[PDB]
Formats: sequence, structure tokens, C-alpha cells
Amino acid sequence: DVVMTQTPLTLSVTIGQPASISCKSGQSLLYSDGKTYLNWLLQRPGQSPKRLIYLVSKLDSGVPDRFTGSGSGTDFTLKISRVEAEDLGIYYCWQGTHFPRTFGGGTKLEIKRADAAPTVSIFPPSSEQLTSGGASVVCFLNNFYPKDINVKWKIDGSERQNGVLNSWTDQDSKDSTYSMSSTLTLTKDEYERHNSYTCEATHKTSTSPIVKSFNRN
Amino acid sequence: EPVDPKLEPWKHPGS
Amino acid sequence: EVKLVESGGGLVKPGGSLKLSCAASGFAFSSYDMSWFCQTPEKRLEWVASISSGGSYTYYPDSVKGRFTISRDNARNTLYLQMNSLRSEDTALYYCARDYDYGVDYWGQGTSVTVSSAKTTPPSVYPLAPGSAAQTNSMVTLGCLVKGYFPEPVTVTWNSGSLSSGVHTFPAVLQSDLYTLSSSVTVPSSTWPSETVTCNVAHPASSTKVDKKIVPRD
Repeated sequence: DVVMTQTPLTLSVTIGQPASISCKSGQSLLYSDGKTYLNWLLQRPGQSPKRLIYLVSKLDSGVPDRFTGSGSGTDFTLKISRVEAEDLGIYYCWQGTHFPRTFGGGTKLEIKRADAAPTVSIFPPSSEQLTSGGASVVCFLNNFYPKDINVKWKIDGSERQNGVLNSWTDQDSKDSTYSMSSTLTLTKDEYERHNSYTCEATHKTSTSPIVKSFNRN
Repeated sequence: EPVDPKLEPWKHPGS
Repeated sequence: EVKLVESGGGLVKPGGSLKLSCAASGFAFSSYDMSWFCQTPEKRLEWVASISSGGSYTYYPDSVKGRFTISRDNARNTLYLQMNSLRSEDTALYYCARDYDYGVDYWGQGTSVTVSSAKTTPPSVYPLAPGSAAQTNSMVTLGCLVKGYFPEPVTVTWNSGSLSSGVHTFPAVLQSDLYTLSSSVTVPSSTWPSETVTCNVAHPASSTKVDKKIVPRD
């Protein structure tokens, strides 16, 4: 019932640089006793949430004081004075002043790294899958940065948006890249009616789209 | 403060 | 050390029941209010239920009020959530947490609940080998397409775990009450072949294992 709004949704930061996250509530979190029950927590990929801040600016004793919290009323900020690689994760603000407890939607903090081009591979449907009357063409686009990529499927030269299923990994905690799979599933009969299959990647790292293709015959 | 049960405003202090 | 270990999650039909528990240790359980939270598949966090140290006061948001019951056994250091009339929206990773310091201080590891009338289905596992020609001499990437299973999770390894670097296993996507996922592995050519490469897929819900050899062709 208290609306908690976080900004930005994602924040890209270089290691050693400061970062700042904002949290705005729909009504004041200050209670009559003079305390403001506004909290921050971090969830690292695949981990449990960990407390960072309580009562606006009190620091959890497991958290280094490069993290500070400030604000009052309806406006709150978490700052990180200098980001480290282990700060990667989703930051949430949440309030306990008004029943029921409510959370902000989360801010994803990502680590900046040097540009990296995707390694692109295309795989025609397996012959076992065709015997069951389905045809998935898979394209992998591995280890790239920034996260911003567009991928187009082209059947016989024709861009195709229908039947695609895309999926992305979290930012790798070891090289800070991203990876994605893009899967075009057709019925076998329509797989049959075309020759040419193209996975096409657009990325800031090359002056021309990265093209991978096959042709049945 | 030092001091109190440190509960949120909508909690009734427990036994 | 504060430690909270949830168990009891699984796949349940809409309308059905499940009871979660949380084993607490490393602290005086009886002194603290305790809470349930959940994390939705979209990574939204939500508060689910809270209970006073003693047991007498229970608190619930409107979303679960009337359906779930939180209770605790102070004698066995155990917290419970009895979930009734489950809904698909209740699908989430459920966390036990300790209330302290004007909020919540420690969280558990989570137990996963899926609420769905869709049936348990084992995956079809399809090998992905490069097409007839044929980019890069040097490294070669191979794939496994794991299609059409329910519910989550499956696990995917390569060569029973001994190929680990160069692996990307993507999150599953749910389509028509079936999940699909893929995994790629990247190895030196000259290693493939000869040397054999196998994706090992396990799906505990269906007690199934598939070990699929990637062979040249498709």
C-alpha cells in the first residue's frame, strides 16, 4: 500500500567510481516516535538478500562504510562512495513504517567493463527433433559487453519475430560479460519450406552486424 | 536508543 | 552465527496446500519476532507473514490473509508457514527472516514453490552440433537444447562435470506450461572430435536423466 519507487532501474558503474540510488515513497515514512523505518538490502546473483541499511542510515556491521544511506520524508538515497566488483546485484529499498511492509522494485547495479564483441554460433534443428516434427534453430551470442544487443532472425531474407525465444544470463561475476541464446522454433513443415536461416547480431563493437547463417540446400 | 525492543510501529510488543 | 534453513517447497496445484518450515539455529529463537518473505520469478520481493517472539501475535498482508498461517515451535527452534488455497500468483522463492533492529536482519536461503495445474513432464534433450560448414578452425561451440519439461529445475553438466569452463547454461523460459533451456560449451577443435562431448541433463521432478553425446552432423 505504500508505493516505493526506485531510480534508476539499472545503473552501470566503473570499479572505483561512486554510485547513487534513489528511493521515493508515496507517503512519509517518519513515524510519530521520530524514527523512519526505511531499509536497504542487496541481493547478489543466486544469493540470499543481505541487510545494508536500517532506520535510513544505520549501517549493518558486515557492510563497509563506503555504503551510506541518507534522506527523510519520501526521498531516500543509497550511495556507494567507490564501487567494487562484488557490489554487482540488485539493491532494494523497503519500508516498515506503515502496515504492510512494502518494497521498491529493485535497482540492478552492473559493472562496467571494456567493450566485447559477441561470439556468435548458429545450430540447425537436430535430426532427432525433426523426427518429432519440430524444428528449433538455436543461436548463441556469448561473452559480450555492453548488454545492449539486437538479434534478428531472417528466413529466406525475411526478418521473422514470431516463434523466437530469447534468454540472457546474469552478468558474469568473473569477466563481467553477458551471454544470450535466441531460439527460433517452427513446425517441421515450415522448416521444410525454406532454405536459408540467419541469426543477425547488432553491437557497438563492429561496424557491420555479426552474421551467422546456414541454408538447408 | 540503547535500550528498547526495536520493533516497527505496527508490531505489538511480544511476550 | 545466525542460520535459517527453509524446506518443504515443491509443485502444488491451485487450490492446494503446502507447509513450509524454517529451522533456526545460532541464536535464542524464542526472543525474536520472525517473518516470511518471498521473491517472485520477476525478482520482486514481498512480505508474506510475521509472528511475535512468543507466538501470540500474527500479522498478514491482505494478499495472504485468510489463506496462510504462520506459526512457530519455540521448543524446536522452528518457524512454519501453512499455505492454503494456493494461487498461481503465490509462485515464488519463500524466505524465512529474523525481525530485529527496526526491521529484518538475517534471511534464510529460500525454498521454491510453484503453483500450477500443468503436469510434470520430462525434458526432450537435443544435441546441437555445428552445421555442414563450419566457422573458426580454433574453438568450437556445441550445445544441448533441453525442451519441453515441467516443473523447474533441471541441472545440466558437460562430461559429467569435467567440462566446466566455457559453459553457458541459460535460464529456462516458460511457454505453454513447458520450460525450454539451452546450454553451450566451447572447446578446442581437435578435441572435438575425437574426444567425446556429452551434456548430462537431470530432471528430479520426473526422476529422469538423459546423457546426450554430441556427434558431428546436425
